[PDB]
Amino acid sequence: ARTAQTARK
Amino acid sequence: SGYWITCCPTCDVDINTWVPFYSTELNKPAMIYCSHGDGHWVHAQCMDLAERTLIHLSAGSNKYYCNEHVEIARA
Ligand SMILES: [Zn+2]
Ligand SMILES: [Zn+2]
Repeated sequence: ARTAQTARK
Repeated sequence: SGYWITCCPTCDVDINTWVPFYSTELNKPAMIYCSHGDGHWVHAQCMDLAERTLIHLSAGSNKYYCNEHVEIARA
């Protein structure tokens, strides 16, 4: 699913 | 639309009070796309998604349906 703010820092 | 919508009737994300929760958040709430109808964005926290579930959702191509719409999608 498309998401926002789910990338590992 | 953006990060600061009221995403559902119980949405508790507010630009005047938000703080990070998920380990991937810094200054903006994590969101996920619901594929019902024309599609819409919801805050992951407002859906009560655990971090593990959110990460699995973000890593795959499966469609997501939010808590208000998933019963309709599975019917
Ligand atoms: Zn919300
Ligand atoms: Zn929905």
